Amino acid sequence: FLSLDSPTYVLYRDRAEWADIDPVPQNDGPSPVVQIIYSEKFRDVYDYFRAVLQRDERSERAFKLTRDAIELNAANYTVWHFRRVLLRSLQKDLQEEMNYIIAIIEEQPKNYQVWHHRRVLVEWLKDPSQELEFIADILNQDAKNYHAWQHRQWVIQEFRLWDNELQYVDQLLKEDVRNNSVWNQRHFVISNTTGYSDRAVLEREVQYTLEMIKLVPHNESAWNYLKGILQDRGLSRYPNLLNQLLDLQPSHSSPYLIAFLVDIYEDMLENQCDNKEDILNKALELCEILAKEKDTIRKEYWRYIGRSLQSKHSR
Amino acid sequence: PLYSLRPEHARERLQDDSVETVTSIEQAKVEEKIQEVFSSYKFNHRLVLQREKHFHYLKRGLRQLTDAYECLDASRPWLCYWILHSLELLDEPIPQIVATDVCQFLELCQSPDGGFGGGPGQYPHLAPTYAAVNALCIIGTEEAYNVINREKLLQYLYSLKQPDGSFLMHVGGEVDVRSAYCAASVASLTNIITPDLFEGTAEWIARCQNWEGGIGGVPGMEAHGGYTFCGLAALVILKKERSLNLKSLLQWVTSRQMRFEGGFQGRCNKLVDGCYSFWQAGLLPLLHRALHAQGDPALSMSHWMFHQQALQEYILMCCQCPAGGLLDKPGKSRDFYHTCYCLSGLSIAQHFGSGAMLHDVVMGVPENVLQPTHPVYNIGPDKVIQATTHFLQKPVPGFEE
Ligand SMILES: C/C(=C\COP(=O)(O)OP(=O)(O)O)CC/C=C(\C)CNC(=O)CCCC[C@@H]1SC[C@@H]2NC(=O)N[C@@H]21
Ligand SMILES: [Zn+2]
Repeated sequence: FLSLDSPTYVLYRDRAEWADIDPVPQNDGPSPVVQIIYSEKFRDVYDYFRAVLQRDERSERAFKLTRDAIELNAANYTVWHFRRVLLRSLQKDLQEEMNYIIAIIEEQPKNYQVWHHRRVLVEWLKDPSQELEFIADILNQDAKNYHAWQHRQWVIQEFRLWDNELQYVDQLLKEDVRNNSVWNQRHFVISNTTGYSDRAVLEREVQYTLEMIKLVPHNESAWNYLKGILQDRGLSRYPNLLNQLLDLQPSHSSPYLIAFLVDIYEDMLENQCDNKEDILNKALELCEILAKEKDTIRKEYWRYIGRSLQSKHSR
Repeated sequence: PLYSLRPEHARERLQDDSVETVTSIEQAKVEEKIQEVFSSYKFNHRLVLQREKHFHYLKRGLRQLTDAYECLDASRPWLCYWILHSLELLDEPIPQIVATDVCQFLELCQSPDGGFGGGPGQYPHLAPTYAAVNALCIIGTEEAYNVINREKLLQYLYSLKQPDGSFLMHVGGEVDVRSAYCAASVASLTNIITPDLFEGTAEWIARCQNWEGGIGGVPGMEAHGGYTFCGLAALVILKKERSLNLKSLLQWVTSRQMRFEGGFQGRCNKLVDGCYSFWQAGLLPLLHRALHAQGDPALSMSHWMFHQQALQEYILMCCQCPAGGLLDKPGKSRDFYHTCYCLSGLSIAQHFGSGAMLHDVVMGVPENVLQPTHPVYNIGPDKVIQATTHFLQKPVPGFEE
């Protein structure tokens, strides 16, 4: 009802409906540190929030009061907790509360307390109907918002809502193939549905990632995805892969390719292949090319990788 | 010269492969801006941590803040920790009267249920609990150690603990790896760890490591510096680092250092930011210690496995605000969090030590050296020792008997 931006906003201390109740000031003690010189609207709302809290008053007026207190500091988890208790005691309508939180999140989408609130609402309502399209609109403003992906994954796991996620994932990859949050989602989805062992799946996946690497050679996410889905199989059970990557080299080089080649060679050496000495030299050559020339930022990483390879692939 | 100013360093600019997405448009916006900053040093010929300016910023902030800060009204022990720690790295001694005021303040933030809240009378929460205990350790006095109610602290931790090994961030709260780190940090410093307190936790943190090698905030999520710092450091405390796949974790962090900017990003294909000078690069010492404990023969004996020089160059040239305090990146406004973590970042990038090696790298004038920070707790190593000592004089509650 009475808005903080209304021209006719009146401080709580000046409101006749709160005459019966004493404000409770914050005790910061006698020489405070990190002392915030609160504006007057703020101190006034929070003086009354404290008073309402202290006596645990479960009033409709305390409920409207919490709205204000949140508008002034959406990060006050004490206020949010109290609001949830009131939501219950006053037996409030959660559909409007859902609309409240929708607007709030839209306004401050990078805030833990507010996603968590929404989530608690969804557990109470056991009703995910609004969740994915909601989440999709936030992601539409910030495609990498971490809270939004977390919440997405949580809905999907709890209400088993797997059936369209790979569709959404494919679309976002089309929008920004560099969106790591979306490759993480692809992986999240696939490992929970089919898994990666079905050969047909793994092949579609590897082919896709390679189409994507060719289209955009310096996109690390694709390369990270490639390594992720394969490395654990063992890279060397896929003999064509070595050659298919060597083919790219001339036309589509990138430190990622060079690094992958090393990962293959390392798998080869673990697996007692032929030309041990020759493979080991190709690897150490590449490490040196990385450390000295094509990825000098990681010069310390690459020198430790070369020294590991020498250390254990020897005599 | 400096690494960033050498002419081959230009070959480290983004290659978009002629294919523009939002991800590359944004990265190029930043790189172009960082190139300006680099060129600005190279017009007249000279790298300086404006200590004196940072100190004024901090000294004032520690006492009083405008209503610009109404939104940190629930994070005030964070402000104590960030500012105290920053002063500590700058080798600034903290007056008896400031120290005492913080003790008394943090005492009013302490819940009767145990733990600490964002301010006086707020409910307890793992994050300010973590910050307050760290602030109290940095102070290091007996007054400060005694502010902490250890028995209620444990009860408070018990109340957050979940069947599957995770912790709630607060009662009625959320879980992610942060709670695990906060709990471990706090529990270990105060000597309140029991047999069953962190049971399941290591396995929980481990399920947060994902296909990228890094750790996400909860199982299934994208790998991120902050959560990855928290997970690994939490395992290191518990001594169960080996639950994780360290070789992949290594490949992931090292990759987070930006070839052009010099600093680190929080997750793959996102932007450089100074705070990750601590959250990402602080993983390197933790991993060095872990791989050393497993017998690794190939570990360097002078350097962490990142470009120490380049990181210091990033912090010094791009993340100092001329008025004092430090930044995420240029164009951004100072704050105490970034002041804290850039500096913690800088100290890590200056000070290598392993077993009995010690090797420093101080970019710019030598008055740039910070004091060392402990990479698990991110307070000073002296302070860690003193505090773990003091609280070892006490039994884990109970017992005793
Ligand atoms: C969700 C997330 C990052 C999201 O980043 P983003 O999308 O804005 O940026 P980026 O592109 O990921 O770099 C996790 C980061 C985690 C850490 C840095 C680990 N953090 C801690 O241990 C606590 C640091 C406290 C930050 C302040 S405390 C007051 C305020 N409240 C809060 O919850 N966070 C902030
Ligand atoms: Zn930052």
